[PDB]
Amino acid sequence: SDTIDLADGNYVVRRGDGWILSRQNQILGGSVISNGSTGIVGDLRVNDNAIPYYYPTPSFNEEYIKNNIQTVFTNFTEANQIPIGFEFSKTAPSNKNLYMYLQYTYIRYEIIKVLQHEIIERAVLYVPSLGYVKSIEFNPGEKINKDFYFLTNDKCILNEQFLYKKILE
Amino acid sequence: SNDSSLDNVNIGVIDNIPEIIDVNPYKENCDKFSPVQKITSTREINTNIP
Ligand SMILES: [Mg+2]
Repeated sequence: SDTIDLADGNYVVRRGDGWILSRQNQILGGSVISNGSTGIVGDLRVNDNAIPYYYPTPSFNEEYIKNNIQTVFTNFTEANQIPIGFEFSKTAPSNKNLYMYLQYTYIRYEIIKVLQHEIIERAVLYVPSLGYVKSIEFNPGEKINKDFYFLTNDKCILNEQFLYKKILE
Repeated sequence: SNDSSLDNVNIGVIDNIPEIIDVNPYKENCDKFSPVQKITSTREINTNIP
């Protein structure tokens, strides 16, 4: 993306909830249920799995990103010490096998620099919000689409947001 | 016995550890504080050579 309708300076941007990272889909594991059973896969966001992932730039180091995001948006340092659980339940049809795999969702924050109404620098923070599972019913030896398993680029499973605030000097 | 003991103290990681909020107290964690008293004795010794 390029040439936004914003004045020059630095901005904190919230991109919304429901961001899943590339190549990270099945790293959490999967469950195979069958023949009328119900599978429940879930997690508890506490401690190490709640640690956010940083991607800084020369102008925007880790501390700049963290402090600006927490000043404007939800304070994730305090809120990630309180455990929060989530779960997904799916029922297999009779005489058939179902596969379900889980991957975390992230809040995507951006620190952008606008110079003459064109974004010249962008740093990105992913804060672990919750999870998201995908399921499919399969036959022995059936081919599965490559899109169900693998993700090429980071994408948002929901509608993307763009909530900007100018960082004051 | 090198003149270096605090090398394994990493200030960054320690500063990243959140504070202890929800304390589950252990009931009997202390003793009755017993003060220590001292009587100072004085000897009185005589001498002819200073
Ligand atoms: Mg807050």
